[PDB]
Amino acid sequence: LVGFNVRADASARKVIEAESLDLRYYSVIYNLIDEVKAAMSGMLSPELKQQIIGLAEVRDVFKSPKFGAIAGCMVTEGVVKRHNPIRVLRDNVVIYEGELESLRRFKDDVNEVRNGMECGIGVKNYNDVRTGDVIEVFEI
RNA sequence: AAAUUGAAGAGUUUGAUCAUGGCUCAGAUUGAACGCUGGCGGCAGGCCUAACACAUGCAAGUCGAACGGUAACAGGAAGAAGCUUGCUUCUUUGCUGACGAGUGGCGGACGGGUGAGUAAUGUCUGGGAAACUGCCUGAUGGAGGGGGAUAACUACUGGAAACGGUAGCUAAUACCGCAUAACGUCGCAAGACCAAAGAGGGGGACCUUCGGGCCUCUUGCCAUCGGAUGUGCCCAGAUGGGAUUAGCUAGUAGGUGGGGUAACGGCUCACCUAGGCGACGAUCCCUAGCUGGUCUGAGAGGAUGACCAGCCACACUGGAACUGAGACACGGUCCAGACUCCUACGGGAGGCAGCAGUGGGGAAUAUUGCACAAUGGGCGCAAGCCUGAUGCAGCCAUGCCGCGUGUAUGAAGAAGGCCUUCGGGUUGUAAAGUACUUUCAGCGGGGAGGAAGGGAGUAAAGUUAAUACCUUUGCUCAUUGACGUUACCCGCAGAAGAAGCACCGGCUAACUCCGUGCCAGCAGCCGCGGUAAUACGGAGGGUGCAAGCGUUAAUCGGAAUUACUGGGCGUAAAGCGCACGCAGGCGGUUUGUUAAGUCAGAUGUGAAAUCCCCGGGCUCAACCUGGGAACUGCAUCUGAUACUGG
RNA sequence: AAGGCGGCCCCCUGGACGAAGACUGACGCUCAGGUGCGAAAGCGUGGGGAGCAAACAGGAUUAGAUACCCUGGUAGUCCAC
RNA sequence: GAGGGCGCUUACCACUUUGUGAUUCAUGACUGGGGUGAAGUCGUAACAAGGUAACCGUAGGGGAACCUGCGGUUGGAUCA
RNA sequence: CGCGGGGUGGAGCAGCCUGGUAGCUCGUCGGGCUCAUAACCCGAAGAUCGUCGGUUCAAAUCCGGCCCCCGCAACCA
Repeated sequence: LVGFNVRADASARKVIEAESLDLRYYSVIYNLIDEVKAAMSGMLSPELKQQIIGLAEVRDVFKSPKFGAIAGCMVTEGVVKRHNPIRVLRDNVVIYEGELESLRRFKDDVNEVRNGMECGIGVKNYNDVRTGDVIEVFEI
């Protein structure tokens, strides 16, 4: 609720103060035209990645009851993290996408795995694990 | 003579019926809104919502006959000059007609606004006793002799403003002693004690210190007892709902005494008693200003409390008192709160629920108008001044009432439209044509009443020394209307500028075609819509209203559907599963008594307006108005004693 | 009084009705609130438990059959408070 | 001197503050049942003796209407 | 090398420690009921009882191997 020039009425204050709202008055139109745009710019929710945190290739799949699969991995570059989103692609095209639920090496279940260290991975809603594909994890 | 001498039912449950029972309609009414439409006038009505907030103007002043007075403007004047020698401009001085600022008096407690608060320091009805009461009024007397101040003003000074600080100085009907003092207050009495003010108009001998004395009348001042009006106080009844609120109460209820008020009083305080209220509804909770009356109803009732009038309460919110006869003050003061405005930043200012007007809220409610001419209020001896009271005007079809938007003639009855079995029917005497009228609107011309008074003179009476003055009453002269372009009357032009809205299936007055096809849509209730739809939508025709017509909202009616008048509970809604029983309601029969209930009569009161009856006035009507009747009620007294109660 | 009460015997006890006459002298009727009673099922403690039978199990029927029918069977049905 | 004013002081009391209760209005993730809909799915519980007479109270059970037990009612057809 | 429970007819079971012609369900094919179908009812088909050796009168049921299915167990990252 904006005005070029306005004051709040006695009956107006009661409503604005009660429910959650915003009262902002602007002397000039330029300060207004800028912030409305600002409101709009914020509205946007784009994730374009998005730099990769780590890239890993999976080999020798294993079976798990909970996630349905565990794909053995070897990190070639970067560091793999738990809650950071991943992009699963085969032959340069993305077969599947998601966010990691469990990162586990052996029975350790460490939250982080560096490059050139044996690593393990599993995710829900991923049916088919094939060798030769590479999983790309990226921070946001 | 008359003055409540008045009362309707319909649709819808079923295949059909009767009953039961709700829903719905015809009616009146409205401070209305919205939709379509819209010519004039008279009278009325107009923020129902936000007791929301308010810019600006205006809404409370007035008296020079209380007072010192001049600063404005107006004259006048010794004396300056305008001097063109009677015309004059300015320097002066309140000399006076007046009058800014000031003291003083009376009014700012009325008039006007609102309904927040209040189920009672309210209202209504009817009564009480302990009181005050300006202005106006009757009665009887005073009105003597003094004193110290002060605003204005002057000088110095602080502030942006609001508004101040010093010291001077002065008047009075400002203020205070002193005297006087009862048919006054206190007191059994003896006694004791209390007030005040002048100001004007005119004038005969008489005269001064030329101010006046003195003469006279008007007016104001003081006291006391009254009248009238106003107000305070007390008691009884009535005046909303709720028990899904049953207990409430320490100034509480009373007593004594002191204090207190204008006055009675736990009004207040001390002490004492332990009461007081409550199921006949206390306490608590919700809501609300009360009435006359208004709307509805045959009535009894139901609903309601704008406009008019009476009472109350409030004045931004909470609290407080000061002044005053009156206020705990609507445009006063003080404090606190909320809020707003001004500021030179240090400080100031204000309160529309007065009249217009603005923002806001809302479906919705008007012009920042004219005039004090009339009625009425404040001040004044008056003249007069003030009066958003009031009288008027503007806006809105908001309502009521009136009138117009033409009258008469006009036929095979045209054209067009609509229906039709293509014969004709209809729109329809409707239109055109023909004469004719001119309300209203337009335009010119004329012209009541609302005006009574007040002003100069005059004359007579009462006054008085007086023909003055004063006051009353006659006379003449010249005058006073905001509305206003008034009402109304005459003239001119031409039918000329003036008709829309809803409805037509039954209830319910009004029927057909085409389009659509369980769609689009209608619908107060039943219920319409799938190929003939009088129910949708258009058309033609018709019905009902008419400057309105419909829709919505709203009260009562019909509703005997809360049934007092005036209903029900076996099977329709409704007998507690049964009994005992307090309170309560009701109670057999005789006598006497009582006389509360009940009945009778008398008296007072029941405001006016409204309603109703018969009249009167605006061309009629609405509207205004005279008189009556009515207010079915309350209270006091006196009776009656059958019935109820004791 | 209603709920309800049934073999036989005794004990304690309430009410109803009739006959006759005496006594009291309106002591009456109704009853919001209050109090008491109140089938069956159900609840608590402890008893009791033949028959019946919610639940539950099994056998059948049926398209299904958490039922109706059958074989069993716990609470309960019985006693005291 | 008397008397007054100011100041101080005491009483009453508005705003205000603190603690804890009561009550009422609005609103709340979610959840319960209720009402209303042209047509949907499952069955068929009631109306006939409705194919196990129904209903009332109660208790237990079950997708659902319901079923079952106990007592009560007739507002049960047939009685041959 | 590593646990569980099973192998009977087309499919799933019962017959088990209680060793003497293997019966009970769904399907299969017929028959019956109906106007007809579903449903239901009468019925017949259908077997080295996994496969062997042991053991015995006769062992479905008796033991142990070969072997298979399921069970969780596991490919437990």
